[PDB]
Amino acid sequence: VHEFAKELDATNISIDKVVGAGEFGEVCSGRLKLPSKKEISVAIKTLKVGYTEKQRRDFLGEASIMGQFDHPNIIRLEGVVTKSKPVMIVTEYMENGSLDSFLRKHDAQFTVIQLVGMLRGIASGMKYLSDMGYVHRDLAARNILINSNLVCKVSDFGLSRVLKIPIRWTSPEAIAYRKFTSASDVWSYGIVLWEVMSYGERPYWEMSNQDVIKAVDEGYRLPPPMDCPAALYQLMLDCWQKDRNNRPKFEQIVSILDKLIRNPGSLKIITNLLL
Ligand SMILES: CCCCn1c(-c2c(C)ccc3[nH]ncc23)cn2c3c(=O)[nH]c(=O)n(C)c3nc12
Repeated sequence: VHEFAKELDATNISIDKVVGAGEFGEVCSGRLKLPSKKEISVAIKTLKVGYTEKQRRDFLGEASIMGQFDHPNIIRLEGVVTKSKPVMIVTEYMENGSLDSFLRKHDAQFTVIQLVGMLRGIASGMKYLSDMGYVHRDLAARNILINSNLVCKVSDFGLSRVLKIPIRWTSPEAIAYRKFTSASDVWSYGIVLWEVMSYGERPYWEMSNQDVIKAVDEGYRLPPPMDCPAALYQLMLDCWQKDRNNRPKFEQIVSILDKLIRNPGSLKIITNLLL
């Protein structure tokens, strides 16, 4: 674990607020003093008191993975505290929290270009993740964090693996026989793209799991979010191709969004499951 995660000294960490509760213990905010004396805001995940040895391994397991990525669109690990208690994972602070809950508070309040900027960041981070040989397997708006400048970053590597499961975000073939590839992450990205353009609407609403699985398999797809640019809806559909080999690669997705960011006059054509 200390291969990719530097041990931090607890005296350099101030805790200034309990901000949430994770799968493993509280999540807080605070500050970290770096060796250069610079002070930065950080998110701090704590491991619950009474943790079993297993929980400790899983908890720090996420840090070992996170510590492998250094990219502007992947949550940055600052380090871990293990030589004292509570055990902690320290990451950069994202002032605007989870992307889905953020967008829900701002229904229709952003411009197409702003939403596309968010989406470009996510794709860029996923491009790097897939470049590194990892499948995320849990790519969803709730696992994207957004900072004070609207920069979006991939997080939560709990289910991530080198090359249970959230049914709504998982590709047909991964649901069918656990075929997880980068192309199954591209499927998830398509769902994320839908979440963004829908400002945090839940994928497939409250349909039963059984029906989500069946409908998608039969070729049904989420419908165009209100006022969704045709270009972006078609990108969802491309991400949701039945043949995984026909989905774009994250590199192509980045390229597509980069173009849309340029001529927003592309975005002027505007568009129950669709067959
Ligand atoms: C996907 C989010 C899981 C919990 N987590 C982590 C985090 C931490 C601290 C350690 C490992 C992690 N893996 N993935 C995230 C993560 C950092 N943050 C923040 C945050 O920085 N700002 C905020 O406003 N909120 C709400 C935050 N919530 C978290």
